[PDB]
Amino acid sequence: AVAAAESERQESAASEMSGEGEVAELISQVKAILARLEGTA
Amino acid sequence: AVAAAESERQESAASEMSGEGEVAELISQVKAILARLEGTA
Amino acid sequence: AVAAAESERQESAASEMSGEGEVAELISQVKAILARLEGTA
Amino acid sequence: AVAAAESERQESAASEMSGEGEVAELISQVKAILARLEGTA
Amino acid sequence: AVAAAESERQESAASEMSGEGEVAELISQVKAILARLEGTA
Amino acid sequence: SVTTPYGISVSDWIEQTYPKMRIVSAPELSGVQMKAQEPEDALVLFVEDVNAAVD
Amino acid sequence: SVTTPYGISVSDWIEQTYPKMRIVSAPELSGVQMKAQEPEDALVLFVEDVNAAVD
Repeated sequence: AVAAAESERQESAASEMSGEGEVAELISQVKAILARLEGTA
Repeated sequence: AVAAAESERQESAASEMSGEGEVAELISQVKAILARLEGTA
Repeated sequence: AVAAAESERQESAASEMSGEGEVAELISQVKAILARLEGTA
Repeated sequence: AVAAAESERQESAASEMSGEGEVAELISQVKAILARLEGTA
Repeated sequence: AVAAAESERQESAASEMSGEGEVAELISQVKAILARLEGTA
Repeated sequence: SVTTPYGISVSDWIEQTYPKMRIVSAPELSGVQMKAQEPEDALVLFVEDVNAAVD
Repeated sequence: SVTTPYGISVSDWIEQTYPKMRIVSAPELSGVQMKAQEPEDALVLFVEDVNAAVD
């Protein structure tokens, strides 16, 4: 869709949970962005 | 394609295993994506 | 640059938050840089 | 192939270190791949 | 390169700080490399 | 989530002992058998996959 | 996995003490010797590689 509003929603969600869950979801979103970077090239 | 499928699969496994294990497996998959990025260029 | 100053502030702050807060803020900023990398290309 | 051999040996070595050590070694390898990507371009 | 030597020194120093400090410094260096990648492009 | 009275959970023990052990809970795994009238609840620990190189 | 009565495992102690300590378990290291009838188990702590610069 827009791929940015969902990213900020996931950012808000991750910051709202505890530390281990936050770091896990942030690295998962980083992996998703890296996979999309791979898909573009 | 098949690569993306395998990625998504190992990701869902790396979401049901403690916090340290989850963070380690996610960082390992991230590094696999970066190795693929190096291989493309 | 404005972005440079922003990143520097974020670092100074994350360095003086506690460990999990730092390791979360740094990955959030890394994800922001990755989003910018996706946007530029 | 040399870098791939180093990366796979380092992954096997870091697999059975404890969680903090595994995360540290994986992030160090990720940074090595980023530095190589920077050097290529 | 000068930057390469600086990053090597950073890694060496981070290897002697405890695990949280280790991961914080390594992620900060990863962020610096990503920022330089953004600067090049 | 049951803890020792000093604040360490079973999940924390699994985290610090078997960090990469997958943990799942299934509705169908509850009340597997009968002792006389009490629905017996089950635990199954198993290897997911075994690499083919060894065998 | 043995834990003090408060919830800290020997693995947690290694993680908080020697974080990058490689730990492996081998079937051949079990029952290395026999005292009289009890198969003596073994622990081996060794450096894997030593850098070539110093020597």
